Amino acid sequence: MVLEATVLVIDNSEYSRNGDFPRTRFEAQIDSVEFIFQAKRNSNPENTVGLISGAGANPRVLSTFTAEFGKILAGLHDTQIEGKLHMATALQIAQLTLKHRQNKVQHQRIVAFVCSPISDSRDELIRLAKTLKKNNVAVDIINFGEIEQNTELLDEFIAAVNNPQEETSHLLTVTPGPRLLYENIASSPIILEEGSS
Amino acid sequence: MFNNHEIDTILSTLRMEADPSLHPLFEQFEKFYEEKLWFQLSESLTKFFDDAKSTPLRLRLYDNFVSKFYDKINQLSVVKYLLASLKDSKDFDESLKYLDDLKAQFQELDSKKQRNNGSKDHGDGILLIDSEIARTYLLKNDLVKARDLLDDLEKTLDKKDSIPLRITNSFYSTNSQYFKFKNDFNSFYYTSLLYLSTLEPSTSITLAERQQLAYDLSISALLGDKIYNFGELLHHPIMETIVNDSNYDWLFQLLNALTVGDFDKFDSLIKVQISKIPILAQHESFLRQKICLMTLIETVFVKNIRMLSFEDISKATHLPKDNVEHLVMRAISLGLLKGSIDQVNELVTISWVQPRIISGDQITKMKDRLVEWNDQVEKLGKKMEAR
Repeated sequence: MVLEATVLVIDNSEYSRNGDFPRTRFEAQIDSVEFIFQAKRNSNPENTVGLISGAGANPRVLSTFTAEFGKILAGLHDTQIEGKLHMATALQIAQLTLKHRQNKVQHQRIVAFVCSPISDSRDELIRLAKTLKKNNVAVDIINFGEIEQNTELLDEFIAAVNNPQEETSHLLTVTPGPRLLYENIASSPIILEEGSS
Repeated sequence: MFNNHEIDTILSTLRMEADPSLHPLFEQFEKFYEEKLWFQLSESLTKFFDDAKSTPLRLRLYDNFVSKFYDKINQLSVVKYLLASLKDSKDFDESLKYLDDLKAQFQELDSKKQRNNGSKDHGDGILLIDSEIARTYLLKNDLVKARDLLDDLEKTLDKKDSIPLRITNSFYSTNSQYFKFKNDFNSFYYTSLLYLSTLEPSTSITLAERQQLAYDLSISALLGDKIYNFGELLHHPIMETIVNDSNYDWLFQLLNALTVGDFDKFDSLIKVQISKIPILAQHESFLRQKICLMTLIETVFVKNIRMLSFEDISKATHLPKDNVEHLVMRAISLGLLKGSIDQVNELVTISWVQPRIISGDQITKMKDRLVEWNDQVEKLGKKMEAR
């Protein structure tokens, strides 16, 4: 749509290591990154997309903002699929990552895929949402099968940052019906009105 | 029970979009035999909770069914079962066929990088199968073919490794039974000590494997002359993980037997079913010589004088003067002490080597030593500024 920075977070936990998708979803999540990357890259000739994996490997910085997928794909194969998903320390380090962009006038946006419920407390998410609201940080939450075996722990995070769709606080849920991988984000307001799909 | 058609069905419905490996006819044979809680073979998350407690012995057909897993997930837990799980069944005959079917980097390496072998749960067999072949010939054939496969494991572990300990579990597992049949109990204790460090986090943390592992440490630490005698037992929680009965009592009574030094206690503590080994026959007198020697060092020490004599050593160990210059000399050559014994002038000059770990009494005493050193330097330092 417009010029903005997107920070992607991959989910690696005990549920991702177990049976998830017939293509070995950890490899399909790599394709899920390719789906949103090709959509945002074709929208504007200059774009900044970061990669941060905080699930089970402790908070780390893999690759910085770049317009090429060469170094992004190679770094995902060397990660670990074990551990647990921690979104408490993953979202806090992503706020400082937003300052890595060149022009500060770009819109701050964070797109995170959550395939498993987090074990961390929800008290840290209350003060984190109020801080991201002052800086106008677009929050994109993709929940895959999280609302079935557990409640929504990120609902309190969205309630404090709650804003109309013209700014931030976008909460989405993956349709349980079987469909193609790139089609799940097509109907959802993620790759809509972009260069490709 | 119904846990096959309930837990595995929910995880194959909401999570799994397609179910190539889920069929009602394949899982029907599982419930047809075992109707209890513990199953034989399963998939998804249920298979990780299952163990060898029920002794399914169905994993030979489970490996051939892994070809159906390819349409579901990659090869991860296939190595955790089969050759790794046959150690509880103890079959070295039919297990030889699966050794040549996999080997290393043939069927397990296609699209997936190295998970570091069969260490824990997920992985692809590379160094684990080669380690178990040596273990296969360890309990059946001689130890010549077993050590040949352990040479490439020691060089690879020291070359390629990571921050945590994973391969060391399977590496020290073969060496656990390798040094048990040998006559060296000093290297056997060092092997079982590092192997116990990986037992607490994972890999059968139940007390069943902890009581069996303590049988190896109790024999090695008693015969081991390397680091003290009972010193390493009180530090690490070894005896705290076992019980006081069923032939575990002689380990707890060893603390008071070595501390007091009564020779009559060692006769009733160790019966003929143990001491019959020639190793302990030579080490029977080696237990009281090292403790009483280190005790006399701290007793006579005042300021600069560590000096001993023959009467202090002979009366403490109840040994003749001929063994004072012999048994003590052996401990000096092993790096325990530095100074030597003078036979002519009847003086024993011993230096300080052993750091004497776990003391706590000298902490309050050495506190005033630093104050005394800081005052003497400060007193001489003020005179440097004046003149």
